[PDB]
Amino acid sequence: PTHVSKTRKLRGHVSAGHGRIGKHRKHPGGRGKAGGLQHLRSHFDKYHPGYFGKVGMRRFHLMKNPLWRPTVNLDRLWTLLPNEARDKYLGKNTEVAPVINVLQSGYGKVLGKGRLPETPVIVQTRYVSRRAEEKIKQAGGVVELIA
Amino acid sequence: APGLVVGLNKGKTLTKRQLPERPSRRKGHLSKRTAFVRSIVREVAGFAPYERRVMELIRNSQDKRARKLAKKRLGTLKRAKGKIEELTSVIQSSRL
Amino acid sequence: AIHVKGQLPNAHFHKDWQRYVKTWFNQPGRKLRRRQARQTKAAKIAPRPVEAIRPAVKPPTIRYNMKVRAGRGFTLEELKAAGVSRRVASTIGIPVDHRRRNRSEESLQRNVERIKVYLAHLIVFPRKAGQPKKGDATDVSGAEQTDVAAVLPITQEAVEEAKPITEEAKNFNAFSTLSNERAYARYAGARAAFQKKRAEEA
RNA sequence: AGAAGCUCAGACGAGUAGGCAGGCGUGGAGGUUUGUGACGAAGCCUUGGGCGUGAGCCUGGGUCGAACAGCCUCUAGUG
RNA sequence: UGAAAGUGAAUGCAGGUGGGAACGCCCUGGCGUGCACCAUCGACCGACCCGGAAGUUUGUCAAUGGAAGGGUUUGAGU
RNA sequence: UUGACCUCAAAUCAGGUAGGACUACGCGCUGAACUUAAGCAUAUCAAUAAGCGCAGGAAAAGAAAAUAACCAUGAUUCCCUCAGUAACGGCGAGUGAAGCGGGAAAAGCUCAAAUUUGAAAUCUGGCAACAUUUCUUUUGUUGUCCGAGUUGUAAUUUCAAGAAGCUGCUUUGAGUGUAGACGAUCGGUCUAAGUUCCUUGGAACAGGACGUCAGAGAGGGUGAGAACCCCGUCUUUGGUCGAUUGGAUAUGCCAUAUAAAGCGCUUUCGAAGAGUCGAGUUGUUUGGGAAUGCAGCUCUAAAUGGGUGGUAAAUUUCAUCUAA
Repeated sequence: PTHVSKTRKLRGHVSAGHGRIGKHRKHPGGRGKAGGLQHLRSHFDKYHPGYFGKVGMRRFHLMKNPLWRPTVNLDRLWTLLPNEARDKYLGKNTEVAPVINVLQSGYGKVLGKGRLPETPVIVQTRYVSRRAEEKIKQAGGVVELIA
Repeated sequence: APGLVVGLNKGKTLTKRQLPERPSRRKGHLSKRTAFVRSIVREVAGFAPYERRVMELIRNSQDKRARKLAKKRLGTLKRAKGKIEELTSVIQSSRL
Repeated sequence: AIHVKGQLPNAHFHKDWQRYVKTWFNQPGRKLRRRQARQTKAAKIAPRPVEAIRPAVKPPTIRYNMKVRAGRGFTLEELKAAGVSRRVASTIGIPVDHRRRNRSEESLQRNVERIKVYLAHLIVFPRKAGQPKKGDATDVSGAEQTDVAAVLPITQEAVEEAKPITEEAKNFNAFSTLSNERAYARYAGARAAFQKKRAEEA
């Protein structure tokens, strides 16, 4: 609100907490990001390096949708399934192997961080890492590419 | 590649259909009446001065000079080449 | 002049922005207005549903092609397959999209059975009461205002459940195939040039 | 023993610029108090009394004539 | 993570070491045990510098592809 | 010489129309500076203020010369998101979109380019008849003359097609009453209960006893805090009676399908907008960077041609769309 703020405690104090020797002036140091190479260089160099100059090549008319590729790791593949499917298939030897379509989960690539249980599993995806596939095949499952 | 995101025939394979030909795509096809009318108008009107200049250059066999002049007159080299082939057809037919 | 921690300020407020501030104090009022207009349309348009049937289409990008949404109208090819002429489809509440097309039999069938379900559940009143012509219903006493979504919702493709693992899937290096296809597509242009240059050289 | 309470002991106490904390006062909002009021609310005057370190608060007498306050929270064009 | 093309995180109980909250056992310590946090030594991922094993087909002699392995370089990583 | 026609004039000719005001919101044109960059010239302010023109109840935009690169979407507008992002910037200060996706709302179409050619089938006006009305104030119909129009008005076609053909099913009014019903509608009207006692007071609307009403204890007025004194409030999205309108319904009459239309196959044919597109250039604009749009000047196309695919060029493919 307003009643638990300052300017309710500086009522009576001259200068309102901005000092006498220097005062509260409008823009004594410049407006906005003015500086950065002339008199704000100390703050800019020590707290925002890399701010000035160009790095890299431009891309004209960039569109994010063709680049859309969220990634999921192996340690979340079984959580992508419903609880009933995990109960039916995790740790149980069956002729029919559970399938996870990570694309319907919102993922464009399956990454290999984490461990995967020993039960066989079918992973349907667009992209996959090299050792992500190695662990899936190690766990007895297969990776099928989706497009 | 079919059904593999990357490759040459990338993408999902879902049978195939033969789309009907849209009448708008027929635009650009030369019609019988249009060909007849344009022949009449060409006889009635003739050629522009730059068309005449190009035809003389083609007659004197400065093909590169005629091509460069037509590009200068029309703006693009594609339209220049089309005009050269149009005007050399006129030359061949008149010799016939 | 910027001495505190945090990111460098980026406030695009150097124009006369107070002149063009837009407030939403009429948000509840507009919501009630849209409700009243919707109910006015519902009562005025008779038994006819307040929303026309829409086709099931797929959004055009890799980010969204795995989903099914509602389209604008049914294509002329779909209407012909369902047996409805484009002249009567607009009259009986079937939108027409002359721009769309059926590049796949799957999209064609998807919307054809949608029209077939709509036609089966549609009660068409005779133009003159008591004189049923072709397509006209014989009884219209039970006519009601129903929801097209309830009668025919947009259905999403559901991934099949567990399936057996075959040996051709077992003997399939997914990562190597991905790398090989990417490289094959990358250098296909150079291969075409090399095959050309070889031909004239030979 | 309003445990957010009670109790015991020791050391200590200057301060501009400035920081922090707990309080006093004002207008409006929610709750509350069987709240005060034409048998005199609010306001105002006072060589009367009382409380608090203080911001302040209460009260006697006078004037006056229609409304106003305590507490818990909300808020601000609040000294 | 890199400018990008792209690639993309467990040798180990998700490692050692030092100090450490709380606990347990013993006679104040000792002994275990070690959360949190720092010091530090590694391991892994991406760049960078090498190294080119398969494998893919197209040029098989090649074209393309990148594995193991090494740097003590780097990242706003695991 | 008379005539026809063309062009250009006149009339206080017959009948119409325009201005001005308003301008919050709409479409344009024209167009700064203070300001910021700690100076300042590009830049920023700002495609803003001032100036000028022209609209409406909304305007503008709008049925792709649109996206995308997908398993593809599908007029326009607005919202959220994209996104403070791609990009532009003395790459400084700063500036800065779009496709997708979710929603609100949805609606589609009309000409030009066709020989009706066995029939200008088209239309303004004068006159006279009828009819009609929010209306003696409004809006038409039929007949008959004069004209307009072949230097092209109707019918038919709009690329999503279509047009001519080939049989064969299917479909059909730009109508008029009248009756009653069912809805909407400004408006005239209709509406419960203490003013009983005591105390204070100038006044009871206060305080206290005793009640009442309540689908009405909103709010006012009345000599001080009034549900019961008065207007109102609730019932009320309603009874009422007086006119209006709407979509159906009952039949009445008029209607020449001698017509028209959808659909289906064509061994077929398929007209598709020019000082415009495009190019160069100079300004001005944009986030558009080897020009994003617009404008001026110069040059000026084409016929599967022309656009566009956000790095200029030549070339070759592919999508998409079909401008003037």
